[PDB]
Amino acid sequence: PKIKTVRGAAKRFKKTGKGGFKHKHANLRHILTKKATKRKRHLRPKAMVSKGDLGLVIACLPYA
Amino acid sequence: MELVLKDAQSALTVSETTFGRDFNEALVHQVVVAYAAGARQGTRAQKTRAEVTGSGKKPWRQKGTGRARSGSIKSPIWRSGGVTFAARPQDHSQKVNKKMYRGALKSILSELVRQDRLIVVEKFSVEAPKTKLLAQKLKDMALEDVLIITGELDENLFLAARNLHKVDVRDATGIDPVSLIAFDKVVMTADAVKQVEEMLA
Amino acid sequence: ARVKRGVIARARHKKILKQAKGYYGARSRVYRVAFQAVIKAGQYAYRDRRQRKRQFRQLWIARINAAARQNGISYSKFINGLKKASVEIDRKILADIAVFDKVAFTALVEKAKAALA
Amino acid sequence: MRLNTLSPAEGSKKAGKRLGRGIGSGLGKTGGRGHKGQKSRSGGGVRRGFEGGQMPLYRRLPKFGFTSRKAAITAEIRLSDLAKVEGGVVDLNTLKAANIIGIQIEFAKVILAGEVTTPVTVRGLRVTKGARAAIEAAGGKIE
RNA sequence: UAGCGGCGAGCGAACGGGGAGCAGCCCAGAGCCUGAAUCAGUGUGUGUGUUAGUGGAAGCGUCUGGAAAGGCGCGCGAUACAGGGUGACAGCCCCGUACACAAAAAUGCACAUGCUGUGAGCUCGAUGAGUAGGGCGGGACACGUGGUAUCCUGUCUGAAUAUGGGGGGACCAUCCUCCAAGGCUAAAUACUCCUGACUGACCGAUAGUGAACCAGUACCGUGAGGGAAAGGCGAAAAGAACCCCGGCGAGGGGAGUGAAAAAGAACCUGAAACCGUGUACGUACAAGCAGUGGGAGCACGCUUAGGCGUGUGACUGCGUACCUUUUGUAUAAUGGGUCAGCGACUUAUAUUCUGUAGCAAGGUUAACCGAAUAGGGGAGCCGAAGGGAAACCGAGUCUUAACU
RNA sequence: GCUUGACUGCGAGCGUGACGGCGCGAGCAGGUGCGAAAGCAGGUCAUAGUGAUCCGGUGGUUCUGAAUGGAAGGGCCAUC
Ligand SMILES: [Mg+2]
Ligand SMILES: [Mg+2]
Ligand SMILES: [Mg+2]
Ligand SMILES: [Mg+2]
Ligand SMILES: [Mg+2]
Ligand SMILES: [Mg+2]
Ligand SMILES: [Mg+2]
Ligand SMILES: [Mg+2]
Ligand SMILES: [Mg+2]
Ligand SMILES: [Mg+2]
Ligand SMILES: [Mg+2]
Ligand SMILES: [Mg+2]
Ligand SMILES: [Mg+2]
Ligand SMILES: [Mg+2]
Ligand SMILES: [Mg+2]
Ligand SMILES: [Mg+2]
Ligand SMILES: [Mg+2]
Ligand SMILES: [Mg+2]
Ligand SMILES: [Mg+2]
Ligand SMILES: [Mg+2]
Ligand SMILES: [Mg+2]
Ligand SMILES: [Mg+2]
Ligand SMILES: [Mg+2]
Ligand SMILES: [Mg+2]
Repeated sequence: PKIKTVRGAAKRFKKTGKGGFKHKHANLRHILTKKATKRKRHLRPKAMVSKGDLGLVIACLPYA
Repeated sequence: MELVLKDAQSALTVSETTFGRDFNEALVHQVVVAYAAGARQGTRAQKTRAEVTGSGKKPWRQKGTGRARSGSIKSPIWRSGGVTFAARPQDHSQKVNKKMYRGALKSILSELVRQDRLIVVEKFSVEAPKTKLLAQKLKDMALEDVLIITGELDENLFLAARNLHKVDVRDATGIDPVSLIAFDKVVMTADAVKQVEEMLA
Repeated sequence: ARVKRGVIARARHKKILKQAKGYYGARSRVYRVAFQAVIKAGQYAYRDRRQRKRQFRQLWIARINAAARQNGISYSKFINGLKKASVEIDRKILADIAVFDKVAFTALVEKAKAALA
Repeated sequence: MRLNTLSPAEGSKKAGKRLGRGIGSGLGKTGGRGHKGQKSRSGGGVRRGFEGGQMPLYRRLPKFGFTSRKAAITAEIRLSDLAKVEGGVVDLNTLKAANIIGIQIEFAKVILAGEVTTPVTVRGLRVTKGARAAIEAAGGKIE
């Protein structure tokens, strides 16, 4: 049968032009008063998935 | 390209793309193999450990007897009942790209011309549906194993050739790769040549 | 396409049993035992192609020692003398001469003694 | 050229691994699975994304965004496609007739990809600044 | 894919598009009308099919052999060289096959007619209430109560009624679209206990059905139930008259049959484990994975020896099986009494990479149609553009009031 | 003594982690405090003082809004 997509992964990763995946940074949901503005500012933009983790992401998203 | 007619001693202008191209062995091989695969009737089956007739009773208790542990009388290790990976009916057909199929035919036809196996005639017919009549005609033309391709399938010719094992009569739309290679000689009528050109283009 | 294994299996077993002829009891009769014996035998033979060379040199040396002492010199000194006299005859040949041509062996000893002097 | 003379091209047909068929093969006994463990068992192995019990990457990271639904019915047209409409007037209907976009497409935009060398009249389609220059340079009109 | 989801494991549409097949009607009623189609049954007459059948071509000589269909040499038939049998492999020996024909009687189907139940058409009406909807509790919808439309109803309620009502995914307005609470309806679709024909890169007696054989039997169980083993003389029984030993035995030796009886019914071929008889060599003062390296003597062949060949092997160096599992096994750790047969990385569908082949900014069709591996079919799918959560912009775009 | 730089958007380049992450940072734009001025200030001598994701809550922002106009719900930013 057709491979099924891990739906949770599909809501967290988006494929880019050259084949990488972008994702949102963690640690920016709650408990924010104690965090410094510099730290929070650097977490706001989207980031790329590291080389070590690409294999896992690709397995979860066969139709990306 | 000019194909000399055997009976008329007159040339017939044909396309160089169809009758003069080089022989691609790898392409022809793939198409020939696919044709044989498409003839297979994959009708067979064996019984797995689930389909063998018998009960699901454990033959003896797990521990206590000095015997190897058993669970089913239908185990593939045991005599009578098993077949670990039992076969099921399957389809062996392969996909041949339309362009690859046509390209193979062009290679085959071109090679036949180089090997002087393609005989082109104006017309090929018998007066009556009599096998004896056809046999004599072929003997006059020094032919035995021959694939005769005609523009229009003549009923008399078809009937006269049924009992000749080494002779096959076909129409232009019926050519297939294996047949062109299998038969020693291929006889084509002028009309058939034209239809083949348009088909292959 | 079911494949029966009988013909091929028989041929393989007979091949091993043919090499086990002469062996004792089950070692020349039963395949399981014969296979182990045939493997072992080959392992010894590989080792012994090397050991054969060691044993024969040892034999030649012992014979040269005896023959030299009959002429009044030890093997160690005899070899040294031949080296100093630039004689390149090997031990296989020396042992052969010591047994078959005792006169020629005496001449070799004298040459060795002269070089040592 | 005979049925007992045809050969495949070199490299086209590789053999195939057959496990558990002796020492000489190189895949005998364990058959490439190593010794013991979950991964050596028949039907054994962990599911996709499993990293032990550590919270997996696809659950450690936050979800973001939403699906538009308007994007599904929007398409982009290259300058190369303009010459395939057969008629000289590029509309939503004509593009669909030429099998360039799709029956459900409702909005289309022409972008600077490829080149247009024929006067065309684009009607009812958004055009990028770059594409506009190219079309007008070729002698076309964007209505 | 959109969604659903301890947003975990998982579950998973629709709109729209391409095909196969297509067919619409009746009551809730009264006049004008009448049997108008049609359907059901029952006749009859046709056509065709089923259930027995009939005819059906053409060869001899010679060699080998127990036997010719084989070899060799000449002939002949073929709309028949599908298949089977015959003393070895037969187009022409036999049964068939292609092809051409046949039904007293029963029956299927298609028609044409006869009869019977039937009853069109037209005008004017009418338009399915404990129902729709609601509250409570459940269930079904891809949709787990969620912001949840829609469907069903156990319980309690309860409208409007063409000037009316339902739906368009909370809900309201507008617009569009349809008419519930009565009922019929062929085709395309699913399946095979059973009948006939044909086919197989399906099996060939531990395989294939459990069962090639008097098998759901023998046997086991109170019962439900469980459930075997077991095929082959020869072309033809020509299956061994008669004689001899023996208990008017068993068994055997002759004779005879046969191509063959060492094909004799415990019957094709007849492997291995295992058990014997005969011959050559070794062996009764010598200590252990039984071999391996050296090696005398003896026997038998060869050769005019010729340190050749084959068998045996006194004496001597070296030498603690195999598998598995382990840091590590002669291990007194596991497994195997032996032989023969069987016994474990497969198959389907998706997805990615490599090789190879075709075509190339393009590549390729699926279902389906079809004179069927051809050709048709481009519905789709992947690629040629990306950035952004998105609107959107686009060789750029996002971020920011704006970017060095 | 005077004050709010315990600023907002960014960030060359480094350090340290398997990863999720964490840390140091000149300089640039806007606005600010102190000082006559050069200048200094994006918390505290430095190194502990902490909790992913999901599911919700509150404020802002038409970015989205299942016939259409709204709305509900969702997204984005701040925060619990
Ligand atoms: Mg937030
Ligand atoms: Mg039970
Ligand atoms: Mg079986
Ligand atoms: Mg096709
Ligand atoms: Mg290895
Ligand atoms: Mg193991
Ligand atoms: Mg381990
Ligand atoms: Mg492992
Ligand atoms: Mg299309
Ligand atoms: Mg006949
Ligand atoms: Mg109604
Ligand atoms: Mg309703
Ligand atoms: Mg209700
Ligand atoms: Mg709506
Ligand atoms: Mg059986
Ligand atoms: Mg047998
Ligand atoms: Mg008797
Ligand atoms: Mg026998
Ligand atoms: Mg002893
Ligand atoms: Mg241990
Ligand atoms: Mg050891
Ligand atoms: Mg042991
Ligand atoms: Mg012991
Ligand atoms: Mg044991």
